[PDB]
Amino acid sequence: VHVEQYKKKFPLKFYQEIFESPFLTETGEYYKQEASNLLQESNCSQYMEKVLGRLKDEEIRCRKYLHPSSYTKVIHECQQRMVADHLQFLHAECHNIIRQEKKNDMANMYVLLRAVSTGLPHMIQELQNHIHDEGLRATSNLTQENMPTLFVESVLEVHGKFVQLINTVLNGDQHFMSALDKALTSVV
Amino acid sequence: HNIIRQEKKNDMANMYVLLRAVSTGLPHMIQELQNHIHDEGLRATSNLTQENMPTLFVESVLEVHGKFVQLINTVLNGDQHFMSALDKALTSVVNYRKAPELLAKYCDNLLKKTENEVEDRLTSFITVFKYIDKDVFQKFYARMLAKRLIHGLSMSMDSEEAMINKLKQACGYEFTSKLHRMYTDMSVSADLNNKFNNFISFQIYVLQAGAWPLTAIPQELEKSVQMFELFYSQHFSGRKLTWLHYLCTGEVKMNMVTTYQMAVLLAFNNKELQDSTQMNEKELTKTIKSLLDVKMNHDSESSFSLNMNFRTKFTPQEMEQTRSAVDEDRKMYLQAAIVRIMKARKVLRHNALIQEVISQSRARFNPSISMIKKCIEVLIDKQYIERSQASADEYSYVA
Amino acid sequence: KKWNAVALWAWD
Repeated sequence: VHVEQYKKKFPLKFYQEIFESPFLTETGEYYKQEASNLLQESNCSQYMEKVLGRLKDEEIRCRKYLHPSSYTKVIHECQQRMVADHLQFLHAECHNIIRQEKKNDMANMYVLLRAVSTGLPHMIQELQNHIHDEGLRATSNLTQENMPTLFVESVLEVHGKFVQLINTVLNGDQHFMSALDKALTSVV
Repeated sequence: HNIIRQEKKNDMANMYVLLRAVSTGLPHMIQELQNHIHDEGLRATSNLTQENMPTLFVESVLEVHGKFVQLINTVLNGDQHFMSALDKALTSVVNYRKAPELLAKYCDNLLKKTENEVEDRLTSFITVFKYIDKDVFQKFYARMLAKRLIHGLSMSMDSEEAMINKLKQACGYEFTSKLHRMYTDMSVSADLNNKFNNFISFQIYVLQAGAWPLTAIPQELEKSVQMFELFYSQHFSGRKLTWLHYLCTGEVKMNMVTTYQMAVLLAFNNKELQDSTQMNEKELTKTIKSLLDVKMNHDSESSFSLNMNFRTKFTPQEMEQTRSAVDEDRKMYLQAAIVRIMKARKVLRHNALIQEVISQSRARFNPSISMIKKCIEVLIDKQYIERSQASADEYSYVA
Repeated sequence: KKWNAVALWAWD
C-alpha cells in the first residue's frame, strides 16, 4: 500500500492486482473442498458443529494480515461455499429436530440459515405445522360437566410453554411470533 | 426493655395508647418486639437431632405462632403493623442456613400406616408451608408419591385427594398442574383393565405420557404379551407400548417377585443364562449378588449348582441428583428471564435489571447473584445480546 | 399367576 500511498486516486488497486485475487480464489477453493470430506465423514449435527468451529477460527486468522475495509467480503464467500452448496441437505432433515427438541441442535441451526438467503421461510411453516398437533390433542375427547373451564384451562398452556422456547433457545423474532398467532387463530 | 423482655400486660397495655397518640412514637416498639420474637425459635429448636426429628420441628414451629397471636390480639388491639413484625420474624426461623426436605418427610410418615385425626393434623401443616421460601417441595414430593401409588402402599384415596385439594388452593393450578394427572390414571387403569379382560391373571397399569418422574422375556409370556397390542387394535393408536422391565414386578408361580431375580430364576429355577440376559453382564452380576445375599449353592465364572438347604412369600445419591436436576431448570429459566427482560425494556439499568428479574422470578426460584453474573456468557458466545458497549448498564435490542 | 405390569403410552 505504501508505495502508491501518495497516488491520489485508486489507493488500493495494486493490492488487488498482486494479492487479493489469488488469495481470494485459491483459499476459497481449498476451504470449500476441505468441507466435502467432513460432509462425507459424520452426522449432520456433528457437521454443523464442525462448520461452526471452523467459522469461529477464520475471523481471528483473518485480522492478522488485512486492511479494515475487507472484513466483510471474505466471510461472505466463506459462508456461501459452506452452506449454499448443501442448502438442500440443510432444508431436509429439519424434521425429527422440530418433532422433538434438543434445543442445542436448532439453536446452532438458526444462525446459519439466518446468514444465507432464503433459508428461513421453510422452518417457519415447519414449526407452524407442529404447533397445531398440540391443541388438536388434549383438547378433543373433552365432553363432561363444567366443560367450559377445562377448555380455557388447556388453551393457555399452549401459549405458555411455546412462548418461553421462542424467546430463549431462538432469540425473539416477530416472524416466529406470527407463526404461533396464526396457529392459535385456528385451534378455538 | 424489661417490659417486653418479660410481660406484665398492664404496663404496655397502658403504654400503647400514649405512643399511638403522639407522632413517631410507635416505630421503635415494632423493632423492639421483633428482636424479642426471634429469641424463641432460636431457642428450643436448636439442640434437636434425634430420631423422628422432622416431627418435633413442626411440633415446635406452630407454638410460636399460637402463643404470640393471642397477646397481639388481646393485650394490644389487633394492628396490621404488629402482624407484619411477627411474619418477618417467622420468615427467618425456618429458612436460615434441610427443613424444606424435612417437610416432605413429615407428610410421608402421616399418610403411610382416624381419618378425622388425619385431617385435623394436616390442617396445621398448611400454615407452615406458606412461610417456606419450594422447588424441592415441588419436585421431591412426587418421588415418594410414586412409591405410594404403586407397589401397593396406597392409602385411603380420600386422603390422597384431600392433600391435593388443600394444596391447590394455596398456589392455584399452576404449581400443581401435573399431579392431578397421576391420581386420575389409577381410576382409569382399573376401568381400562375391565374392558380388555373380555378379549380373552394378567393385570396391567398404564402411565400417562412421560410427565411421571418414575424414570429376555419369559418363553411362556409371549402369548399374552403380544395379545396386549389387540388393545391398540381396539382403542389406542400410534403410542409406543413400553414394557419397562426394570421397575415392574409380579406374583408368579415359579415351579422374590421383582423381574430382576425373576429373570434370573427364569433360567435358575428351570452361558445359557448369560445369553438370556439381553443386557450388560454388570446388571446380571448385581442380580447374582441378590442371590448371594441371603439363603442363596452356586458352583461359582457363572457356574451354578443347587442348595438343598431351602417367609413363604418371596440413599444419599437421590438428593445428590435432585440438587442439580432442579438447578438445570433454574439455569434455563434464568436464561429465559434474561432474554425477556432485557429485550423488553431496552433502556433499563443492568443492576436495575437484576432487581427487576429478582422481582419477576422470585416465585419461580430463589435468586442468586452468581447465576446472574454468568448469564451473559452463553449470550455472548453466539453474540445473541446486542451488548451495549457504550454502557453495559444500558441495553440495545438484539436485532 | 399375576405379573404386575406397567406400560406408558408414549408419542400418541
